Amino acid sequence: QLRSWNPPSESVDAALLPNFTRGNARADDLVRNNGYAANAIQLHQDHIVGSFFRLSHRPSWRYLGIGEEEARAFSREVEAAWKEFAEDDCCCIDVERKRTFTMMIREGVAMHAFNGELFVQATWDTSSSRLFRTQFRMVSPKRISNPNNTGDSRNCRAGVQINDSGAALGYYVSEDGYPGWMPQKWTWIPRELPGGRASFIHVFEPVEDGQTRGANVFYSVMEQMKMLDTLQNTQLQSAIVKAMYAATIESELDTQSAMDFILGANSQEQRERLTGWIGEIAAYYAAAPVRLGGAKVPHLMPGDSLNLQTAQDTDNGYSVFEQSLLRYIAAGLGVSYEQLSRNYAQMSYSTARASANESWAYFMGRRKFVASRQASQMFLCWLEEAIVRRVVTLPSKARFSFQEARSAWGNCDWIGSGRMAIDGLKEVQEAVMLIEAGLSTYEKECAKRGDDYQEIFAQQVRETMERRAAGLKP
Amino acid sequence: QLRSWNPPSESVDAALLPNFTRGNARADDLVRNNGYAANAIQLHQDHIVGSFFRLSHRPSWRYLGIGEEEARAFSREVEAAWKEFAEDDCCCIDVERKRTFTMMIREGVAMHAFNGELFVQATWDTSSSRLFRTQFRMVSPKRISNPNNTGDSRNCRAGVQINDSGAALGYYVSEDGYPGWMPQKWTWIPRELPGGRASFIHVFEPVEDGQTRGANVFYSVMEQMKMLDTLQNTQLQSAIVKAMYAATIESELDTQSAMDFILGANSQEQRERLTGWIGEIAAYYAAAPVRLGGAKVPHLMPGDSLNLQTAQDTDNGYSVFEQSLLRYIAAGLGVSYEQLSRNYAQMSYSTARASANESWAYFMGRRKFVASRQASQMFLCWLEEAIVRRVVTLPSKARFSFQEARSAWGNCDWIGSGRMAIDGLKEVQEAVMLIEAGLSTYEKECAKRGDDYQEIFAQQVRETMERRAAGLKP
Amino acid sequence: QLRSWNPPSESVDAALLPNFTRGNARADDLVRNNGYAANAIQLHQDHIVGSFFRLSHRPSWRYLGIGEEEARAFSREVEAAWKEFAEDDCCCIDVERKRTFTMMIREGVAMHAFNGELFVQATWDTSSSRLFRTQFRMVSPKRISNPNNTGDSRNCRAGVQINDSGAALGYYVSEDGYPGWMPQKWTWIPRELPGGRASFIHVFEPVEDGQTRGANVFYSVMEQMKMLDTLQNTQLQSAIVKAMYAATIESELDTQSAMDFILGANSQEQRERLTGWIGEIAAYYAAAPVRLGGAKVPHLMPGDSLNLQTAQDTDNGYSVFEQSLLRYIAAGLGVSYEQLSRNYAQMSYSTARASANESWAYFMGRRKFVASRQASQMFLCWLEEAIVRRVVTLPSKARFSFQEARSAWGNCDWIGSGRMAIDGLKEVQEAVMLIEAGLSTYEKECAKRGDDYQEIFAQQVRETMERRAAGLKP
Repeated sequence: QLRSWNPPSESVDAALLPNFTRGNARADDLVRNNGYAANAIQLHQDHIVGSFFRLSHRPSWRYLGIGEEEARAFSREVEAAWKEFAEDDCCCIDVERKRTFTMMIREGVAMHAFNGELFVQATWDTSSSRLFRTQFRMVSPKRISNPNNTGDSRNCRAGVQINDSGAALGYYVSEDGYPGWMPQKWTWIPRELPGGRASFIHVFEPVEDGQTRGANVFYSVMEQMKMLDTLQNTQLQSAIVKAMYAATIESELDTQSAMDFILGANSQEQRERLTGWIGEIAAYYAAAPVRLGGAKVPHLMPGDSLNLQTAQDTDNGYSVFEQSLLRYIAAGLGVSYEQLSRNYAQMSYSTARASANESWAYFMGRRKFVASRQASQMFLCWLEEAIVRRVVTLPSKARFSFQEARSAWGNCDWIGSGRMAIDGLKEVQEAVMLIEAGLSTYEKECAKRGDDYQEIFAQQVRETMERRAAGLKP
Repeated sequence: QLRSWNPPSESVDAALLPNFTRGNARADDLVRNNGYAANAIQLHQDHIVGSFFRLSHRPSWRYLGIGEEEARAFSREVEAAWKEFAEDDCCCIDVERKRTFTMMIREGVAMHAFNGELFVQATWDTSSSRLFRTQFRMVSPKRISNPNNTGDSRNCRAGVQINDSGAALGYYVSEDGYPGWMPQKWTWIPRELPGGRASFIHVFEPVEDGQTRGANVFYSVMEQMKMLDTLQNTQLQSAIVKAMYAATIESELDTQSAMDFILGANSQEQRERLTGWIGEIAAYYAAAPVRLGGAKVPHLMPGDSLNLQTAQDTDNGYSVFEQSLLRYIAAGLGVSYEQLSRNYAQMSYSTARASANESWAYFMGRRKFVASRQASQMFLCWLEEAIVRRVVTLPSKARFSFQEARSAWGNCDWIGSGRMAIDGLKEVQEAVMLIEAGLSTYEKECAKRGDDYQEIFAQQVRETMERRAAGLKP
Repeated sequence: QLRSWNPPSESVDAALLPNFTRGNARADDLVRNNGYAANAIQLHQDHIVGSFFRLSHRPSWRYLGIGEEEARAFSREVEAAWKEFAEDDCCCIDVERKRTFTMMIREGVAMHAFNGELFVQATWDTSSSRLFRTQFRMVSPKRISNPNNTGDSRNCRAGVQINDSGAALGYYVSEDGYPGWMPQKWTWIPRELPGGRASFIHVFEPVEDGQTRGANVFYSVMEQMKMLDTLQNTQLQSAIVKAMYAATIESELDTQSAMDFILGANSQEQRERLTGWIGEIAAYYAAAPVRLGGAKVPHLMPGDSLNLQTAQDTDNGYSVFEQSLLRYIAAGLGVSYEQLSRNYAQMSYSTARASANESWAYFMGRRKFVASRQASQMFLCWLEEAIVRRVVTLPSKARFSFQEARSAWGNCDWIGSGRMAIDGLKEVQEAVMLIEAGLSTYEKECAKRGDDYQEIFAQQVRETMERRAAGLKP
C-alpha cells in the first residue's frame, strides 16, 4: 500500500503559491457557509484578544539611563494619550472610519487565522480636525498579487518583491474589483518609509526559510468538513428511506408457459383480453376504493410485483463516526473538542480543566506571536507621531533619541482577556496564596484577569477614603 | 511467520540516506495535509518552548576565580543587553527580517521534529544601523545536498563533508530552486570560523556512531496514518451504502423451456412480441405513474430481477479500531493519546496527572537536548560580538580571556513555558510546602511557572513600598 | 502433546552467536519501523537517565586515611572541574563532536537496550586547544566482528579475544562500510592500556559464565509484534470487506434439458439467439440506465447469479486480543502496560501508583547496572587525566597514590531524573515527614527529585540573606 504513495519534495512556497488562490477561496467559502468554521474563528476571536486589548508601556529605562520614576511618569502620560486616542468614537484611527483599535486587532487575528497572514497600511492624513493624523487601513491578502497577474519570478512572488536574502522590499497591491466591470490596477508600496517608519506591515507565521505567504490552518481539515457534510446528508437520506412505505395490490396470473401463449395471442389479435380485464379491474376498484390510508393503492399488471430490497441492516454508527470527525477537526484547529462542537457530555471537572488549559496555552501562544507584534507596530507608529508633535515629552537626559532606540522607548506589552475561571474558588485561592507566599506579585494576577495593578491600587485608595468619609467600615 | 522476515543489517546512514529525501517529502505531506500531524507539531511547539524562552546567565565565577557579586553584576548587564537585542520589533536578528528569537526557537524545534535536524547560519552584517551586526538565518535541511547531486562518497555524504573521524568539516548548501527554471548552485560553508566562532550550527540527535543526518519522528507511524485515513473513507463508504435502496417492478414470465421457445421464436421472426409487450407496459405505466417517492420505479426484463446481496452483516468495530490507531500514533510521537486526539472521556484526575507527567518528562528532555543547545549557540555568538564591541565589560581580574573560556563565560540556562497546572491547588501546595520546608529554592518554583526570582523580588519590593506609601495594608 | 517439542541444551553463546547478526538486524528493523518499539526506547531513555545525569564524588577518606573536610574540599574541586568539562558547548568530550555527556549516556543506554551491549573507546587527543585531551567515541556492535568474517574459535569469538579464563583481552573493530564499495578492515584494540587505564570499555549484562556478547531484550517478543501488525492489517481488511456492496442484473432461463438443447443449438449453428438477446438487452438497458447510484449495475448471463457467501458472522474480538498482545509486549519489555500503550482507561489511583512503582524499580535497577558503570568508567578516565595535568590536587598525606587506589579516589554515584510525582501532596508529605521524623537525610529526597542538598543549602542561604537585605519576611 505504502508503495503507491510517493509525494515529491518541494519547497514550501513551491507547494503553496500555485494553489494559494484556490486554497484561500476554499477557506473563505468554508468559513462563510459551514457552521463549525464560523464557530472556531469566533473562539479564536474572543479568546486571542477578548473583549478589550489594553496596552502597558514598559520603557527600558536601564538601557536608556533614565530615572525609573521619570520613566514611570512618561509611561503614564503615553498610556493616557494612547488610551484616549485608541477608543475614539469617531473611528478616526481607521481610514475606513468604521472600526476601533480593539476590532482592529480582532480583524487582524481573524484574517491571519483564515488566510495565514495579515497586511496593514499606515497612512498620514492631511486633515487637521484631529491632533493625530496617523490612520490605519487593512488590506485583504487577495488584494496582494503580481501586477497584471504575471508569472512569479525569483524576486517577485505573489505580489511581494524580495531581495537576495528574501527580505521584503515592497508589495504590489491591487485595487478592489467590485463590480467586476473594471480592470484592477496594481500599486507599488515600499515596505517601510525611508525614515524607518513602518509604512506597511505584514504579519504571519512562517514555517521555513523563504516562505513569503502564510498558509491558513484550514488547509488540514477541509476534506474533513466535506465528509462531515456528506455524512449529514447521508443520515438524512437514511432517515427518509427508513420511513419509506410501498403497498401494491398485485395479481399473479402470468401462467408461465400459458403466459407466453397469452403473450402470443395478445400480440397476434387478442389484446381484447388485456383491455377487458383492465376495464373490469378498474370498474371493480372504482366501486371498491381500497385505501390503505389517505391514498389509493396502485394496481399492477398480472405477473408484475414490486421487488424492493436493501443493503445490510445494522446500525450505521453515525454517532461515533461524527464524534471521531469533530475530534479530528478540533485537533486540526488545535482548539478543544468540547468547545468547538460544544459537546460537554459526561465531562468531569479536572478533565475540563485540562482541556481548557491546553486550548489556553495554544491561545496565549498565538496572542503573543500574532496580535502582540501587530499591535506593537501600530503603537510604535502612533508614538512616533506623538513625539513628532511633542504631545508627549521625552526625558531630558535621554541616552539616545527616539529614532535610534525605537524599540527601547517603545518596549510595550499587551494584556487581553484574562483567564476565564473554571470554578472561581480554586483560582482565587491560587491568587491569594501566591501573593501571600511570595511566588507572585500583583501585576500578573491582574494580568490573568485582564486588569493592571496601578488603577486597581488607585481605585482601592478611592474606595477606602470614600468609605471612611461616609463612616462605613474600611 | 518469522521465517519470512529476514531484514539485513546495515549502518543507520546506509539504511537512511538512500531514501532520506523521499522520507522527508512524505513527512512534509503529513504536516501539510493530515490534521493530527499538524496538531502534534503544534503541541510540540507549545510545550517544548511555549510562549517565550527566557535566558538566565550563570557564569562559572569559581572556575574563573571571579568575585561572585561581580559575576552577578556582569550577568545582569549581559541579560539587559540580551533582552533588548532579542525581542526587537525590527526582527534585526533575522537576516531576512521576519522572525524574532522565540519563533526562531519554535521553528527550529519544529523543523527538527518533522525533519530530524536543523541548521542555522550566523552572518556578519555590514549595516551600521544597528549596534549588533550579528544576524541569524535558518536553513531548511532540504537545501543541504551533495553538489550537482553527485554520487555519495565516504567523506561527502548528503552534502556534509566529514574528516577521517567523521567530524563535520563543512557543508554544501543549495540555493533556492523556486521557480524550477534555474539550475541549483551549491555553496561550501565551513562548519566554524577560523577564530573558533560558530559560523554554521547543525543540531540533531544521533542514535549511533557515524550518523550524519537526523531522522524525523514520523518514520515509525506513517503507514499507521495511512491506514487511519483509509479507515475514514471506508467507514464513509459504509455509511453511504447503508442508505442504499433499490426498487424494481419485475415481471416473471420467462418459463424456462417456454422462455427458450420464445427466444427461438423471437430470434427467427418474432421480435414483434417483446416490442408490443414493452409498448403496452410503457402505455400502462405512463397512465399509472407508480411513484414510491420522488421518483419512478424502473422496469425490468421478463425473468430479470435485481439481487443486491451483501457481505458480512455485523458491526465493523469502528470505535475500538480508531482508538487503537490513535494510541499507536501517540506512542510513536511520544505524546499522550488524550492530548493528541483530545479524546478526554472517562478521564480520571490522577490518571490524567500521570499521563501529563509522562508527556512532561518527554518534553523536558527534548527541550534540554534540542532547543537549549541551539539557543546557547546563538547566545555565544551574540555574546562574542558584544564583548568585541565592549558593550559588556569583562571582569578585570579574569583568569582567562573570553576566547579561551567561551563555555565558562557563556554558561547559560534557558527557561521556557512552565509546567501547566492541572488542578491549581495541589501543585501550589507542593510549591509552598517545598519552600517552607527547605528542600527547594525559589528559582525552580519560578521555573515550573516560567518566572525568575530576581525581578519577582524587585516587583514585590516595589508593590510593598507603593502599597505602604498609599496607606494600604502591606 | 509435549512429546512434539524437545529443544536441545546448549550454552548461551552457542545459542546466540550463530544468529547474533540476524537478531540485531531484526531488532534494528523493529525499532526503526514499529511505533511501539521506538516508544519503549524513548521511555527507557527518559526514565533511566532523564534530562541530566549529575555526578556526586564520594571519596573513601576513611580507607585513604584522609581528613573528611579535606575529602570534601577535594570532591568540590573535582566536581567544579567536572561539570565545566562535561557540558561543554563544543562537544569536545566527543571525538565526533555532536554529543555531550548526558546524551552520551542516553545513547549508551538505548544502545544497550536495543542491542544488548555497548562499546566506548577513550582516545587521547593531541590538540592543545582544550585543557583535557581525553575524548570518547561510541562503537556500534555491528562494527565488532571477527577479521575477514572468519569463523569463531575457542579464544576468538564474535570479534573478541578471550584468555583461558574467558577474560576479554582485546577486540576486533571493523571500520565503516558505507558506501558498500570498500572492503572492511579490522583493527585490534586492547581492552585496557598497559598502565591500567581503560582504553576500551564494554558494558553489558551477562546471564551466565562465558557469555561474550549481550542479548537485546527485543529478542523475546518479535513475533508478538508481528502478530500484532498482522492483526492490524487483517482488521483493516475486515473493515474493507464489511463495507462492500454487490448488486447485478441477471435472469434465470437455463431450462435444464432445454438449456442443454440450447447449448447444442448454439454450438452447432444457433449462436444467433444469444447474440440477438444480448443486443436487445443492451439496447433496452441503454434506454433504461437503471443505476443503483452513480454507477451502472452490471448484467450477467442467463442462469448465472453472483453468490458471495462468507465465513463466520460474529464479532472478531479485536479489542480484548489487542489488549492481550499489548500487555504481553509490556511484560516482555520490562515496562508496564499503560505507558507503553498509553492505555490509561478506567485506571484507578492506587493501582497506578503500584504499577509506576514496579516500573520505577525496574528502571532503577537498570540505571544502577548499566548507566552508572559506564559513567564511572568515563569519569575515572577523565579524573586520571586531570590528576596527570594537576588540574586538581590530591591530599598531601594520601595513604595511596591515585593509581594504586583508583576505586577509592573515584568512588562516585550519579543522580538522574528523580521520581516523578503522581499526586503531588502525598510524596511531599512523605519527604517532609521522613525528614522531621529522623528516618531520612536531605540528600536522598533531593535525589528522588534529582537535586543535591549542598547547592540547595547554599542557595537557601543566598535566598534568605537577599530577602533580609530586601526587607522581605525570611
